[PDB]
Amino acid sequence: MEMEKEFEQIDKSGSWAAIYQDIRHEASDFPSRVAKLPKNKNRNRYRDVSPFDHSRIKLHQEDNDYINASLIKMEEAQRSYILTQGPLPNTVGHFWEMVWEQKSRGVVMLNRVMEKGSLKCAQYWPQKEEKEMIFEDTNLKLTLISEDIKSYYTVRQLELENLTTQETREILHFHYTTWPDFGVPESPASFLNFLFKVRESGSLSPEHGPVVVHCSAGIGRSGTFCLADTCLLLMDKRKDPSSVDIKKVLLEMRKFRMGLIQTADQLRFSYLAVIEGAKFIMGD
Ligand SMILES: COc1ccc(NC(=O)CN)cc1
Repeated sequence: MEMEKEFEQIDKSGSWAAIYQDIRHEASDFPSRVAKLPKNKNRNRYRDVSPFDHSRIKLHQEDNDYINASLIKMEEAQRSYILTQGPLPNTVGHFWEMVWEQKSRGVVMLNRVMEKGSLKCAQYWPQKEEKEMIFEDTNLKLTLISEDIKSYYTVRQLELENLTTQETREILHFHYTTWPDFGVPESPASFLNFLFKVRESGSLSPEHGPVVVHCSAGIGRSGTFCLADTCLLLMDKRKDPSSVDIKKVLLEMRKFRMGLIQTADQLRFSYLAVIEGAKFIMGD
């Protein structure tokens, strides 16, 4: 069923809450035993959001390999993503260790550091060129090289140095700066524009490690980004939007991380973004 007609059918019947609960009911349930170990309690932002054991990212250290991060591997689309929580004060060094070890070229941030007067994530990157950050626990140095500010998003060029070997790499930071907490973007237009910028950078391409994507919990806004990208890519591979079932793609992604898409409104927005984005893929 053309999703654009499935969309109008759900809208006119006001059944978004009903579709969403059906997904919640059919979603995979896998063990998260490492996340729940007592030694890891201060590595988790939210007690109810944990990576599955089978798909969790392992840190390359003997001490404690744990981070709240999952590998989402989309076999037909040939895209991979790492979805992770907003870093905590004690996990900013783990965060940059993961980017280094996984060979990522992009970090995608969909939240502000403050929303609702609570810190949704640590200030984990430098704000001024001349004030670099050193992560003593993981032996990394991070420097701001350049910043480009637009109205609702900013891009940054960062330099990450492995202080152990003195190798350096260029990391691109894509910061979507106007997406409300457990909300939806102002318009499919600004979201998709932002998406088409990450895609142009090379950050999603198979020559690099997987893109790191986060919000506060790494499931809601983060879920919407990878779901829209994969659905549009599938359209591209088969040049046939008719063939894509957004609900089936979401359940496939939920085999690798729990809770992706946190509200019925986030599900409705995901449909809107894919429908409007398709008007580019099919040749306009
Ligand atoms: C901060 O703004 C910039 C972002 C990226 C670059 N370099 C690239 O290679 C992007 N494809 C340069 C400046």
